[PDB]
Amino acid sequence: NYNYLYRLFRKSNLKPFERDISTEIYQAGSTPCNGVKGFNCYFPLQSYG
Amino acid sequence: KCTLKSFTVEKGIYQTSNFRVQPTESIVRFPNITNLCPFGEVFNATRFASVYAWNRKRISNCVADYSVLYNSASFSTFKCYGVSPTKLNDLCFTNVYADSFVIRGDEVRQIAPGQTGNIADYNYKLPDDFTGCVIAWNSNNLDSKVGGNYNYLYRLFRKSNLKPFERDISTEIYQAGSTPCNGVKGFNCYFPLQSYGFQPTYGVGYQPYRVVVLSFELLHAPATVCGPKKSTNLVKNKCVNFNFNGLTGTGVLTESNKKFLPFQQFGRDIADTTDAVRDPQTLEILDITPCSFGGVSVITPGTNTSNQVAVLYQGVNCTEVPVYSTGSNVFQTRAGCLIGAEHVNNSYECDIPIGAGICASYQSII
Amino acid sequence: QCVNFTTRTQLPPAYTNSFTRGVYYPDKVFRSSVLHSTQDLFLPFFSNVTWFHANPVLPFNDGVYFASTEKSNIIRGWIFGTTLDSKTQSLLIVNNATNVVIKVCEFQFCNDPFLGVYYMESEFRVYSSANNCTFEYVSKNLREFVFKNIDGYFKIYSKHTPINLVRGLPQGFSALEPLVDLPIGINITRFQTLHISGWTAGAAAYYVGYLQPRTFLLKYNENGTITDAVDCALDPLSET
Ligand SMILES: *[C@@H]1O[C@H](CO)[C@@H](O[C@@H]2O[C@H](CO)[C@@H](O)[C@H](O)[C@H]2NC(C)=O)[C@H](O)[C@H]1NC(C)=O
Ligand SMILES: *[C@@H]1O[C@H](CO)[C@@H](O[C@@H]2O[C@H](CO)[C@@H](O)[C@H](O)[C@H]2NC(C)=O)[C@H](O)[C@H]1NC(C)=O
Ligand SMILES: *[C@@H]1O[C@H](CO)[C@@H](O[C@@H]2O[C@H](CO)[C@@H](O)[C@H](O)[C@H]2NC(C)=O)[C@H](O)[C@H]1NC(C)=O
Ligand SMILES: *[C@@H]1O[C@H](CO)[C@@H](O[C@@H]2O[C@H](CO)[C@@H](O)[C@H](O)[C@H]2NC(C)=O)[C@H](O)[C@H]1NC(C)=O
Ligand SMILES: *[C@@H]1O[C@H](CO)[C@@H](O)[C@H](O)[C@H]1NC(C)=O
Ligand SMILES: *[C@@H]1O[C@H](CO)[C@@H](O)[C@H](O)[C@H]1NC(C)=O
Ligand SMILES: *[C@@H]1O[C@H](CO)[C@@H](O)[C@H](O)[C@H]1NC(C)=O
Ligand SMILES: *[C@@H]1O[C@H](CO)[C@@H](O)[C@H](O)[C@H]1NC(C)=O
Ligand SMILES: *[C@@H]1O[C@H](CO)[C@@H](O)[C@H](O)[C@H]1NC(C)=O
Repeated sequence: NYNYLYRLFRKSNLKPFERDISTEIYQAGSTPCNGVKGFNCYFPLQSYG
Repeated sequence: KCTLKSFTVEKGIYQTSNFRVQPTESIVRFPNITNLCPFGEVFNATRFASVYAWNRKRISNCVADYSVLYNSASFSTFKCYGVSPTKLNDLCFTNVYADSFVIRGDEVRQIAPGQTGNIADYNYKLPDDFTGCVIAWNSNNLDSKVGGNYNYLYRLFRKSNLKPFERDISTEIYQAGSTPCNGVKGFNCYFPLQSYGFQPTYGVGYQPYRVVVLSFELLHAPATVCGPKKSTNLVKNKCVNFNFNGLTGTGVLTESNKKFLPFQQFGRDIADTTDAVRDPQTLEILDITPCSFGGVSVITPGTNTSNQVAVLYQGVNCTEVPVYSTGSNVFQTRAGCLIGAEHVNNSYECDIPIGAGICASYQSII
Repeated sequence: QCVNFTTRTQLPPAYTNSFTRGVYYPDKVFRSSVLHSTQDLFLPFFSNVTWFHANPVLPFNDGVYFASTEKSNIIRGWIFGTTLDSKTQSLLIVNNATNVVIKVCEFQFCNDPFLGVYYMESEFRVYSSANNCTFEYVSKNLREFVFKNIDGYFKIYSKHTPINLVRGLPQGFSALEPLVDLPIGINITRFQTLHISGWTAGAAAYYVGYLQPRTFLLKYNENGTITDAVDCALDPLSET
């Protein structure tokens, strides 16, 4: 099933007792994503096998 | 009123709080930094050795900036497992080992922990707990030749697999069958090594691909090789926080005439309080004095009579006052800096003792 | 490239009064006109120093103080290690016109390791085999050297002083400025002094002493140089 998704990547840590649901691409390198993965960009949210 | 916890205050002087001149900015000064690790001859050599004879290089006692290496866009595959690349310049181990070879395009993924394959089991084995990075970039324009590059060979046949960080150079004829061979091929004897057939006409995944694997080892010897540590400029006559070559402290820096012997780095006076520091870059002896701090006090003639007060800053020069930045005429005395009371020429009895032989009283406040 | 030898230049060791030598700068922090008490490994005052006129194998222990009254830089080399073979790491130190020349690895030393001089000099035969290593470092008179190995750091302090007296150690005081630090740790237990050049050298005298942990009181003048040192665990007067 793929109903459970979790985040791998974020700019920083998370404060206690709060939630973030920002479904946005992540800049994994110096190359800006500009809304496109391309290279050095991956989606933080992914499912579980 | 807050400090006294009352709604009325009688005549006198009280102490409310303290102040200190806050630092302005941050300055760090570090050695000139040299001895870059020789990765140019590793990642930009004339040629690389075969996969079953992977070239091994030792990196120790130098500085290696991985930021520029990561920023290179010529790498098709850049896989780091032990640590994230952005933290390469932060943490480091005692030495680095580089394993360089050339493999086919589809075999790039085979160089990974817990992976099986011809290269992964007969040419080079990676431990499941491997830490470091793997970099694979195309070398079709360099290694591959139109006539067929047979200079690169790979092992294909062996009874047992390879141990992690193990290299095999044996040319013994593999004996799949039970019939021994006296170093000649036959019914069940074949050469374990096969030559690569890299050609420019070959498609994507068949071109030669140079792979360099960096593994960081942390034996108990002190660490020597990792990313550079940034250095900044210098200011004077403005107390800040400074990080001179790992020595962190806050104060104002001035020119000093004291003499260091050519082997000291930073002096002190007594009670282990730093008093003079020599900069790592220009090698000049300075002097350190923290900016003044003092307890403020309120002189008031009593809530009942009036409601205007005077402020005393204890033991500070009347040069750095900062809402009472201006107020009234400012008086500078031996005890401190007085604001809100005017200075007169007469001399009366003492009412609210201030110090250094002077005191104030209510007429305004004099 | 070395052979055996027949003339066993084995001589009994003499004994000399140590006096007040063997003081180095403990910390690299400048001070002015102060009296600072510090504890460390030192050469105890008014001890006895072993005098040597082939060259035997001597223990290293905590630390070593090596002194030589020489003319025109006689003593050159130093061998450090535990087994002095290819089984355990060994250290080779050579003194030249430069500061020091250091090799850190396993070599093979024979009974008579010496550099050899050709009379323009080109000769090296102290060892025979070189398996592997990484650490190489290059940078009338009395020379004093303190060799220490503390928590993975090898420290060599050196000092030179013009002297005219022949036999005894000078009745003078001079601190030992630090010279070389190596951030490498070895468990050395023995050391040997290299021979010079059949070899012809009989007047090769040196003083050897050992260091122990104890406390000293040091006086820093206004210019940051040590002028007086007072031992603690020596006399009822010194403890006061
Ligand atoms: C770091 O490098 C700079 C750049 O050369 C050195 O600054 C030079 O210092 C010398 C002697 O102090 C001067 O004669 C030059 O004019 C300086 N150059 C510049 C551009 O200012 C600096 O000394 C080096 N720091 C070290 C070696 O610790
Ligand atoms: C408060 O600071 C001012 C600014 O430095 C001092 O004025 C100078 O002080 C120096 C000594 O620190 C003298 O050599 C100069 O002649 C002074 N110049 C002027 C224009 O005043 C002032 O002395 C400081 N206040 C006190 C009480 O020392
Ligand atoms: C080079 O010589 C050194 C010294 O004998 C060898 O280094 C040892 O390697 C083992 C294997 O991991 C370690 O357990 C020891 O701690 C190492 N000791 C020292 C002093 O380095 C090394 O194996 C030799 N070969 C290479 C290629 O370095
Ligand atoms: C401490 O340092 C001071 C400053 O250099 C020395 O005073 C100078 O000493 C030299 C050497 O004899 C003289 O040529 C200068 O004329 C001296 N300057 C002054 C202003 O007197 C002082 O001699 C040093 N003292 C010690 C014990 O090292
Ligand atoms: C070395 O090679 C890499 C990739 O092959 C490239 O990005 C880099 O610019 C090269 N460096 C030099 C100095 O040629
Ligand atoms: C203030 O002073 C006046 C005049 O002396 C007096 O009548 C009054 O009681 C005083 N009040 C207080 C709170 O001190
Ligand atoms: C007296 O007052 C004048 C201004 O009226 C002032 O300049 C002077 O410094 C004063 N002298 C004393 C001793 O207070
Ligand atoms: C060492 O030197 C002292 C004084 O020079 C002397 O009394 C002593 O006999 C010597 N030998 C030993 C073993 O202490
Ligand atoms: C020396 O021997 C000790 C024995 O405990 C060992 O811990 C240390 O690593 C050894 N030093 C070297 C350089 O091998």
